[PDB]
Amino acid sequence: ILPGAAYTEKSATYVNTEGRAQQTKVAVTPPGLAREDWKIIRALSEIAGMTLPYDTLDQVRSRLEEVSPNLVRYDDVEGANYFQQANELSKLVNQQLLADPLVPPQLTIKDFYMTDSISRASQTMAKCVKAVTEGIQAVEEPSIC
Amino acid sequence: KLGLREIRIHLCQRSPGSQGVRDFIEKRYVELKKANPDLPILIRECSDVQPKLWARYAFGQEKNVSLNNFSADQVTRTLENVLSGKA
Amino acid sequence: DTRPTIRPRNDVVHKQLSAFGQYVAEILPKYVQQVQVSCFNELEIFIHPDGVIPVLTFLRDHTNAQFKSLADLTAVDVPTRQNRFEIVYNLLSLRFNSQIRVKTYTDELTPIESSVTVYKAANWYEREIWDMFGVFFANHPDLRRILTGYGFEGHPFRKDFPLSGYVELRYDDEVKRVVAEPVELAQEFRKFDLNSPWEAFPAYRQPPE
Amino acid sequence: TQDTQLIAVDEKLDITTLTGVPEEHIKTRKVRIFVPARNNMQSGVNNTKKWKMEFDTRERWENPLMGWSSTADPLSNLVLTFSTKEDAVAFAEKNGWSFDVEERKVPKPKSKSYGANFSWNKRTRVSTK
Amino acid sequence: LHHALIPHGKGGRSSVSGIVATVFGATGFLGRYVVNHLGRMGSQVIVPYRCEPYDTMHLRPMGDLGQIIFMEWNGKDKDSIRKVVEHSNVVINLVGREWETKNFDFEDVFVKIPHAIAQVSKEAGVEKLIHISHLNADIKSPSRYLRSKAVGEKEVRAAFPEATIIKPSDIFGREDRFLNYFASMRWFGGVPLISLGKETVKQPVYIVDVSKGIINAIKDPDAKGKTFAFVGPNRYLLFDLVQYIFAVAYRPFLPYPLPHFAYRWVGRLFEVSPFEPWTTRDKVERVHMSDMTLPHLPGLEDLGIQATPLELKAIEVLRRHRTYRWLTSEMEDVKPAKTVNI
Amino acid sequence: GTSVKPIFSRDMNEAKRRVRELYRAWYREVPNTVHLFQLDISVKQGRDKVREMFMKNAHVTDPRVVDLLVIKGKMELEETINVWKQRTHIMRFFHETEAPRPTDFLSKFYVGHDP
Amino acid sequence: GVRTSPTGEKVTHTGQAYDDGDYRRVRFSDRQKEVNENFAIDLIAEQPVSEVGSRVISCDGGGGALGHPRVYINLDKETKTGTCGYCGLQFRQPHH
Ligand SMILES: NC(=O)C1=CN([C@@H]2O[C@H](COP(=O)(O)OP(=O)(O)OC[C@H]3O[C@@H](n4cnc5c(N)ncnc54)[C@H](OP(=O)(O)O)[C@@H]3O)[C@@H](O)[C@H]2O)C=CC1
Ligand SMILES: [Zn+2]
Repeated sequence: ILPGAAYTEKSATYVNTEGRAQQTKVAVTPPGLAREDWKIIRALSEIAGMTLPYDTLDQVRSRLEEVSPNLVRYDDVEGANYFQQANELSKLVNQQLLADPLVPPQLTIKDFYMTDSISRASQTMAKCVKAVTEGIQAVEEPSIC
Repeated sequence: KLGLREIRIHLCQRSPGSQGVRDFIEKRYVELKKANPDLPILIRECSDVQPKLWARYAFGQEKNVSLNNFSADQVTRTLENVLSGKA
Repeated sequence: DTRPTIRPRNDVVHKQLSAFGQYVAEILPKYVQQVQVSCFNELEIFIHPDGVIPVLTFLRDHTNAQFKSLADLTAVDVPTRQNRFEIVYNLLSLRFNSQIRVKTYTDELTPIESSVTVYKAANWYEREIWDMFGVFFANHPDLRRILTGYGFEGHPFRKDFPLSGYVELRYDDEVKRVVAEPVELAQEFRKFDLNSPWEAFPAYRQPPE
Repeated sequence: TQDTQLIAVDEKLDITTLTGVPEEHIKTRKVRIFVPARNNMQSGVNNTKKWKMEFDTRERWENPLMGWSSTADPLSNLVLTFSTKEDAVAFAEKNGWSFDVEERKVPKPKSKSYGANFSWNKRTRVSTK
Repeated sequence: LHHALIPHGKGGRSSVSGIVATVFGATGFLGRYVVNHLGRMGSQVIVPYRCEPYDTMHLRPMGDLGQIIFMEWNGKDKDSIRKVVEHSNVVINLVGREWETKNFDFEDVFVKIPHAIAQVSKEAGVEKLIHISHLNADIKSPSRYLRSKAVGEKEVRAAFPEATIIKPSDIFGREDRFLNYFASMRWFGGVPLISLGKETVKQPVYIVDVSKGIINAIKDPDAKGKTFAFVGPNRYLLFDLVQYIFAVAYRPFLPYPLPHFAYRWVGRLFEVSPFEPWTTRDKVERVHMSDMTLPHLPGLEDLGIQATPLELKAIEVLRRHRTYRWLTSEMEDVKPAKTVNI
Repeated sequence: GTSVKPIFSRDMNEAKRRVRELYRAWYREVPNTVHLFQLDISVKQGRDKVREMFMKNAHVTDPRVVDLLVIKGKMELEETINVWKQRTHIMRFFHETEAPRPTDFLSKFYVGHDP
Repeated sequence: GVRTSPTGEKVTHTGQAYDDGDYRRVRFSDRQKEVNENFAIDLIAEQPVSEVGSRVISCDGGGGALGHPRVYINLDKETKTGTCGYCGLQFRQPHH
């Protein structure tokens, strides 16, 4: 088991569904002995022998820029195009569509809460899940105090 | 093995310095992928980038080749020489 | 009266100080940049640095000015402005009892000429600025560090300097002496987020752009 | 007009060694400038009208005594204000801190009319006040 | 590791290193120094004591508030040991005297006390134990000091299989009773070396070196079970060593030839004082006993520390004994003694 | 903009001159401050510390900055010469109680979260 | 109420109790873990439920100016007892 850092402890980057690459800054240090997720990989590589060239955050961002130049440009949608050639590119297999009705995995507010590891770890998520499941009179928390 | 594992293309959005490659993938890409369906021709298009080409072969080695103002036939050749060298 | 809480307004002193401000502006147009008198009857003169010696001398010597007392000398670091540091000279008159203030600007490196001769009280005050803001003073008789500890670094009143400093000192038996160590607080300074997001004084609103 | 033996000095200021900041604090530390977003719990606006710079957060461990929040980096609760981002970035480079830039996000002005609360055919008609 | 034991900080006073020491008998010489390295890095030491806490106030500065908790302990009490080591991860044994107390015999402070320490420690569940014992310890050495230390080592190792036994050679450093010993030997007339002391080689170590080695052995993962030997970089024959320290102190040197039995008589005479005898018979049977070489014992540099030569750091220790005629003199005036190397 | 006011030195050559006799004074000082302050420092390992501190600010190229370092070293020289400084402050340059700090990335990862 | 830990320590009103290993218990050997017996959790529960007969009830906490700021609690909900947030006395309608 290699403990890692959560999304509020690292200083890494994520991408929205529209392609814009945003950055998450470090809020609180990772608990215990867990380090960041790229630092541990690089240290693992250095110990194993096949050392990676990058050593701090700016170098790994530069390397990721080398891999993809859109993933460093922050908070601006990198204009995506070339759809028609992609359409003409697949258009070969048939893979006849099954008659199974389309049902998203989330169908009611009860399953909107319990999706990821963070949600499962949470207790308030379970409290609201059980609020939704049975009925109204299950989760009354005194608000005056 | 040493045969190339993925080929990455970084072309600018509108700037004329990357115009030629934009025409290349415009017409000379679909059959190129049909020729090597297994091969990941990645096109990580972006803005204000000089038209550049990465080539990752095996073991984590990568090859750098610029395509600054490269014509469509010229970029076709600079892809063909790399693809032919399946090693 | 109708305004028992609001402070009294003394417009006579205001007009008279404004007249003297026009006076001093006309007398030395070479170094003076902008003179204005505050609402509470306190006049300030914004001069170019090269006028540190001349203007002060004119304020120290002139018969109709007659200011010989250096109340205090201070710098006010503000990182925003191009020349971050601004130096304030506070003068008090005896024959014409009143308080005048002259203000100059300098960055970290551009030296500002040392008064000392105009006001021999400035000397120690002068040293403080150099030892507290980094503003070196040209041909100051002895610009050695004055306040901070021996072998210190930086200039603490700079707004970038942290509140807790950089290095503490404590006994070490391994070397049998007081030693300097990098900062490691036992409890970190909690920085409260005051200054409510609602506008306080409409009069002093910054113009838009 | 201001003769003081002036000299062209092209390279930017390097007051770093003058500031006395230790080597790892001037090198490792990364500072970002930004306009602080208003607290959504409030509708007040005059807190996103300045350019503040702040530094990357560091280790925050709990002391054995009461579980306090002892830390090691002195430049943690240090935030500097600036009128325009140009002054802030100039300060950052001349001091020597690796800086990050975020553009001043401002609210887009939306067309608002009370006559939209009611309508003859538009969906925007409200159902309660 | 326990949730209150994860290392935290940056090695300062308030850094939580993750060490809970015990430093038994830390109220003296190296006990003062090791706590320093334990206090400076940040670790809740549980330093026990038998004397008056006055002779322990000098441990208060060398630690942030909430550290170096003091607990009363008695030698002939297993319960006191249990109380001191109930909540610890490392137990450090430094309890050892040099003169035979009329109440505490030599062996108890060197086998019975260490044996009880090891037994109660192992019962408690402490991870690592570091017992200290003279390098020259031999079962049949003429001095009962080394003999008792050898039986104590074997007893502790039997009781605590993974104890990290440390065998330091003669140690110097401020209050040393070795450098200051020969330095004050002028007080008792001319220096009475046994047979003028041309036949005794010594391998001294700087106290900071041994203390740092103890700290690394705490941090070292493989230190369990092993037995380290602490030796200096260079080794001096006794006569030139005394020459060097006297020259550093600039006090005139008057070597005095002496038979072994005559020095035994003098040691018996000195053993009758009622407080801290300047020398003992056992001390005489120690000084002429040269320190052997134990290459098969893992040394000091393998731990990570670098041995500091005696010439560099003799100034501070011998500085006080210098009179004002040469109290202003530096190191370089004294040329390093003719070390007899390998 | 580019034009600026000097402190003393006009060009890199004259500031280069000022640091020269600053090092002169430090050289002639080190032995008798070792003697006077009863330093545990040795003469050679006194001089090399001066050399390493002078080499520490090797990157500086702006003149005014060089005048600033030279005048600050001048203040340091006065503080040392007439015994206003104290032995502890002199030792402050030598980092004794400060534990060695690792440099490689692997040790940094082992110790804790820090770049 | 104050209860003993499995180790033997007296738990606090907040629920603090050092665990089995919990090396930070040497602080209490040769000393004591100072805990207050007058638990505020239960010293307010046994107080009688006031039966004042009005819709909305004022509460200053007793002592007038010496009490807490005057709050108007609502004795409306039939299924529970209204209580002042500051002090904690439970107010209820006299069974309507
Ligand atoms: N050059 C050297 O000094 C060398 C020393 N050693 C070993 O190092 C150990 C410690 O040496 P050092 O620190 O110089 O010795 P000191 O006598 O200077 O200090 C002994 C320490 O243990 C305590 N102590 C000693 N005897 C007793 C006792 N009978 N009962 C309770 N506590 C006791 C002392 O406290 P208190 O004063 O209250 O008794 C003090 O904390 C000994 O085992 C010694 O043989 C090994 C090689 C070389
Ligand atoms: Zn109440």
